[PDB]
Parts: sequence; C-alpha cells; structure tokens
Amino acid sequence: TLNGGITDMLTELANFEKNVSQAIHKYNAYRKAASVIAKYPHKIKSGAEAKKLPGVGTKIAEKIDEFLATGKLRKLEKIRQDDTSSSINFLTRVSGIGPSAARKFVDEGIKTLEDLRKNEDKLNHHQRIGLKYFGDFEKRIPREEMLQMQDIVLNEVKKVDSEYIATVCGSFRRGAESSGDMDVLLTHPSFTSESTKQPKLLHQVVEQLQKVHFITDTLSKGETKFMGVCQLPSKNDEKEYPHRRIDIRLIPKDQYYCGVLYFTGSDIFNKNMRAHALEKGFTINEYTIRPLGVTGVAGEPLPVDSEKDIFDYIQWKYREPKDRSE
DNA sequence: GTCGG
DNA sequence: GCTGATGCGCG
DNA sequence: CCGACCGCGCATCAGC
Ligand SMILES: [Mn+2]
Ligand SMILES: [Mn+2]
Ligand SMILES: [Mn+2]
Ligand SMILES: [Mn+2]
Ligand SMILES: [Mn+2]
Ligand SMILES: [Mn+2]
Ligand SMILES: [Mn+2]
Ligand SMILES: [Mn+2]
Ligand code: NA
Ligand code: NA
Repeated sequence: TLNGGITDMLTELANFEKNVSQAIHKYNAYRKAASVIAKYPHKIKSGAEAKKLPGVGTKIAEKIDEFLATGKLRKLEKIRQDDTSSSINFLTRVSGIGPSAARKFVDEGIKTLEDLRKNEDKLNHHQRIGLKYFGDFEKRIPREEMLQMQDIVLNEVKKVDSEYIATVCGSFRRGAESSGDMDVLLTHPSFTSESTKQPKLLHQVVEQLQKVHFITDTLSKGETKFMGVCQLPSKNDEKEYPHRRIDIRLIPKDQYYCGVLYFTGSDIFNKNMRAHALEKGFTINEYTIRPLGVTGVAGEPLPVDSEKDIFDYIQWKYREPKDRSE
C-alpha cells in the first residue's frame, strides 16, 4: 500500500466511467494505470514520475499532481456530490444492477435501497436476490470459512460421482487471506472437448449442493456455468453465517489447464496475459490457446498439459497463483 | 485515457 | 410466442 | 494524431 492514495482515486475514477459514463475503455484504462502503479516499488512523488509507467498518460499524471498537491481531487468531489452520479454509483453495488439499469432507476426516482424495496416488482430475479443479500455480498470471506466451504463442496461433489474434480479458484487459489466469493472449477472425464450430449453434470452437482442446503439461491444456470448463493451450515442456530456468492464452472477435462488459469485470475492478470498472448501470435480463452494466423483467423488449439505450458507458449516466465493478483 | 503505429 | 440485441456478469 | 482496447456464459425484453 505504498501508493494507495493514488490507486484508490484511480479505482474510484474507473468505477465512475464504468457505472455512470458507460465508458468501459476508460474504466479499463484507469484500472490498468492503477494496477501498474500498485506494482511500482517507489513512493510516487509527482505525476512526472508516474507518467514514466506504461498506462499512465498526461491526464492521469495531471490528476496525480493535483492529488499530491491538495490531498483531494476536484473531479471526484464533483462526482461524489452529484445527485445522479452518486445514486447511479450506489445502485450498481446491487448484484444484477449494472450501469444501464442503475441509470434507468435513477431516472425514475428509484435511488436508495429503500426505494428498491418499494419497487421490488420492477427487479428481475437476479436483482431481487442482490437486494435480498445486499450487505452479506459486501462482506469478505475469511480464508477459514473458505476452507470449510471448500471441504463441503468437494465432499458433496464426489458424493455424486467419484470421477468429479472440483478446484476452488479465484482469489482463494492465489492465497488471499480473504475472498470476495467462491469460484469452483468443475470437471469430469465424460465431458471433454469432443464429448457429446451430457450437460446433466453441473445440474447434479448443483442439485446435490441444494439438497444439503448449502446452495440457497440461483442467479443464473446453464450447462457449463452456475451463479448463485451459498451459506455455511449454522452452528446449532447461533448467529448464522453471511450468505455468499458462489460460481461453479464446468470445463471439459482435456481443457482443465486453460480453465483453471482463467478462473484463478486475477481479472487484470487475465487481461494482461491475453493481450500479451495476442502480441506473440496467440489467443487465450478459458478453453484453448490458439495460434494467430497471418490474417486474423485463429488456428487449432495447441496441446496443453499444465498452467506453465501456456506461459511458455507466449514466452512468459511461469508465475505462481500467489503472484497473479495483478 | 492511453500508446503504439 | 420467439429471438437476438443488449445487459450483467466471471476471472 | 488515431483508433483498438481479453474473451466468454446466461437472462431479459423490445420489437415483432
Ligand atoms: Mn426514497
Ligand atoms: Mn471470486
Ligand atoms: Mn466469482
Ligand atoms: Mn429442503
Ligand atoms: Mn471480480
Ligand atoms: Mn508485453
Ligand atoms: Mn436467445
Ligand atoms: Mn481519440
Ligand atoms: Na506512461
Ligand atoms: Na452490480
């Protein structure tokens, strides 16, 4: 946290451009500036010193100069006290409310958690669940709870079938002492790249996890990705655990290493790696790494036996999950 | 907003 | 009733 | 200067 003042303001500026300005590339530009400054090993003494980093241009060095001069930023003061901007920003904290719905609510005068209760009937299933667990979803998960969460899913999973393999990923796999949610990568030998039919795989795992009252709600469900809510079992009914976001992702077994690389993250690392893959003639997704043709068409998937195999393809020295929190 | 082309 | 553009989301 | 800026899964609903 050597430059947290600067990275905090860049993050709040990125969030402003996503939620209010609906400018995803200005959101991404600020996050990239913030991620690069988080990585810089000297305390930033001026915007000129920051402009030397890839991702920090004139306008950000200007905001850093103002921020170090005054301890504040005028642009952010305006945004915090703008009724629309701050109300839109607030609503996007509800899961299911993104920048479009937020702006439309505020245009209808719906602009506080109470207002969303009065108009519960204007929310889709996802939003209504995000309002229901609004506070719980902002609570972090101690790694101690994560470990009990991991033990419950792994046990239930192969109480459905021996051959399942469940890998908890996301920030937990990177050794985070606390996590935003639970991200679970799922595989099975009967579902590979050339597999057919099936897809009753995610459902039986989800259904089993519901049958033991671990999953409590569903945000979305498909044959490869599940998004929902879970909860650690209440200790003899004594101040229940917060409800938690869980994501389960079912990847073909022969594609496990691309899948685990993607789901381990972090998101900015994934974006940095895939960009770097692009320069060296590759395209990385959660299934394959494919070579880039002369034109722009992607080639056939390359053989992958390890997370490191992908790093070498793109001439990146392997970085362990702990070192992936970009 | 940024920076490579 | 249908669907594909749009929205929201995952790392 | 100018435009590209990772990659993809699922749900909703305007316009038929
Ligand atoms: Mn009100
Ligand atoms: Mn997560
Ligand atoms: Mn997640
Ligand atoms: Mn029951
Ligand atoms: Mn995330
Ligand atoms: Mn590079
Ligand atoms: Mn459709
Ligand atoms: Mn421009
Ligand atoms: Na720079
Ligand atoms: Na949201």
